[PDB]
Amino acid sequence: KVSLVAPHQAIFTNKEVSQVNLPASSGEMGVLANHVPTVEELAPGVVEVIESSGTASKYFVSGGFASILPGSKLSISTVEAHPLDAFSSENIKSLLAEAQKNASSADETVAAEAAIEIEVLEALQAAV
Amino acid sequence: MQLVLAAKYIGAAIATIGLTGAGIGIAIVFAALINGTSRNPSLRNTLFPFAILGFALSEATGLFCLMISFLL
Amino acid sequence: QLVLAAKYIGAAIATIGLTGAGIGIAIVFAALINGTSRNPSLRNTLFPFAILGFALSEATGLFCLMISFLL
Amino acid sequence: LVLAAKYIGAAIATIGLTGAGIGIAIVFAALINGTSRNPSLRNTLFPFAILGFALSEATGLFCLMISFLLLYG
Amino acid sequence: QLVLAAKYIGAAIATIGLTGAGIGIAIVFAALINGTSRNPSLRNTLFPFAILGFALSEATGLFCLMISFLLL
Amino acid sequence: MQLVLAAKYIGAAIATIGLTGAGIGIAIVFAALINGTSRNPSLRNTLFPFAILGFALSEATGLFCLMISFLL
Amino acid sequence: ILLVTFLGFIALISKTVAPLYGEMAKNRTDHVVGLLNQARADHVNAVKTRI
Amino acid sequence: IYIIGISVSLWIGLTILGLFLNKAVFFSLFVPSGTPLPLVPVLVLIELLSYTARAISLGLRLAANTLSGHLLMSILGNLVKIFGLIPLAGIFAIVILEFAIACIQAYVFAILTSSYLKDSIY
Amino acid sequence: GVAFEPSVFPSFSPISIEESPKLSEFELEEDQAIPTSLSQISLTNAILNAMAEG
Repeated sequence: KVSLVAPHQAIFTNKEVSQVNLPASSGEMGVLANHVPTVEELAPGVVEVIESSGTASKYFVSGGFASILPGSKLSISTVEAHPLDAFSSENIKSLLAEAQKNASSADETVAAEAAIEIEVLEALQAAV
Repeated sequence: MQLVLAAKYIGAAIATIGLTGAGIGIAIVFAALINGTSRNPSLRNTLFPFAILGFALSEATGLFCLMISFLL
Repeated sequence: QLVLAAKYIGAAIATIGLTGAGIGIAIVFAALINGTSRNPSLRNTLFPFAILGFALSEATGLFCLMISFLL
Repeated sequence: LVLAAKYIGAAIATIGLTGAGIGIAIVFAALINGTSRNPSLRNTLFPFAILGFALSEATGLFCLMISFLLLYG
Repeated sequence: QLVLAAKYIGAAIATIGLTGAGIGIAIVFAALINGTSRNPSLRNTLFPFAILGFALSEATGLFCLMISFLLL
Repeated sequence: MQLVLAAKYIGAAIATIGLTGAGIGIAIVFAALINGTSRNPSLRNTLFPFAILGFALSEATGLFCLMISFLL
Repeated sequence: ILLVTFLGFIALISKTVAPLYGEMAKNRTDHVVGLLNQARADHVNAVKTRI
Repeated sequence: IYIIGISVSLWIGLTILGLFLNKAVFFSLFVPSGTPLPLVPVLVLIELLSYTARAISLGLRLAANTLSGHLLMSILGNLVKIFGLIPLAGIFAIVILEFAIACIQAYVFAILTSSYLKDSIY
Repeated sequence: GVAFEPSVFPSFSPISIEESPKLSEFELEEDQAIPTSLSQISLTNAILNAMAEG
């Protein structure tokens, strides 16, 4: 029973799931059957929802809020949800190199935005 | 035998120091069960079997220490 | 005089076990006070586990006090 | 030997004061931190702190009676 | 002889209770300092429970020190 | 002998002080298993196998310390 | 302690008398309200069946 | 009252061990749980051994409650020799806690016997 | 799918999100921004739903 709905399309929609190893704000947690109501935020990681057997879909979520209701309902509301095969390895290396050179080189919000983008690009490249 | 009678009373006093582990052990299992029964889920099952079986195992240290103190 | 001197020290060293019984009554009450403010364990529910759980922790101090007062 | 053992009975029995002293602070730490979460103020948490402190302080009063009886009776 | 030497030991072992009274003032002050930054328990409210709770925890140190000074 | 009989009673009382570690060890594993099972869903397996194996390792200290007290 | 125990128990018995009479309204007095509601519903069903 | 409490508690402890042994003659199936090793036979500190420790709680609670109530003789001589009104409040709180301890001790004894009846039929 | 009506949706501020009745029921971190972050995120989410429906 998962309700992973994004702001453009619905993935889980209906309650037809079991396990959901989605990355929250703390660590790489995983929702089981009737988990506790933990409405914590989600970070940019890998939201692999194990459907019964080994039919897990590696959905590379960019962050959001994993709301857990008291009636065994996991509403993982994120911004984006793309698969692991939808990211080319050639274009992923160009974005990480441009963010590292722009970091600690200017002022205002240029150095702050480049530091957060380098951490999300390094975690997605190691899970390919 | 003055030396045998003096050691009998001291044997029941130093052996009673082990009640700190048995007294705090019954409260450690009750503190974690009371804070977990208020949310997800009830208290008549699941955690009810662990609290009854867990309290009997932690209280076994107090029964063994009290038997050697009363026999000396 | 050796038997009478050991009787007075038997009730002093045996009272060291009150640290577990004294802190055990407060450890069960600290978790029940912090959990009752999360809505809405008040009447019964958490009141039955706190009353029954305090009697188990107090059994260690009651049994240890009987051996010290029997001298 | 009887008079020398009476003075040591009131000193070794005072080791149980660590449980009674730390018990009053353990119950007060949970009540002060829980009251700031809105809004356990009137009664509820305030009424349980007075009744809960009597159970933790019962170990200190019972242990002190055995130490004072050896120096007077 | 025996009564004079036992008077010095009556105030040494009885002073072991200062660990409970000393750590009691710090446990109540740690929860009050960390809870005051959550906005806005400042005047009264949390200040009344910390002042009254510190006096009750300090009663164990004053009561244990009376038996040590009476025998020394 | 008077000196041999006096040391036998003090050996069983001093060895009983180790019950605080064995009594609190059974409660530490039971507190984490009761609160950990509420997060779903290791109840009859996974965490159930580690609680039975973990309690036997902590109980070995109480059985070994009690053997030297009854034999003295 | 004998005189203090009799004075304390007299005040607790007065508060428990009002609590026992109040708690009986949901069991003893509630049976009369439940039987009156069941008799009123049975009378409407008997009048509808006869009509 | 002290000698009668220990003798009555010993008869209730022996009935719990005899009832579990009679019901195991048609089911048995051991009494412990399986694991990855084999050291559950040495930890036989329950069932039969737990009946002697559970029955001793009734006799130990009666001795501790009687010692607290009998301490009024030593405090009466000092109050009849600060104000003496502090002894009336302390004796009333100890009498209320001793009377309320009978309900907690009776509920703890019934909760221990309920776990033995459910485990013997499973 | 033919007619419409003018509705309205309210948005809470940072001082009203943390002063709710059952706001402490979820495991929220008090160190990081949880009350001010959840209040500002509701304004952008309601603006996108009102613009899509409008």
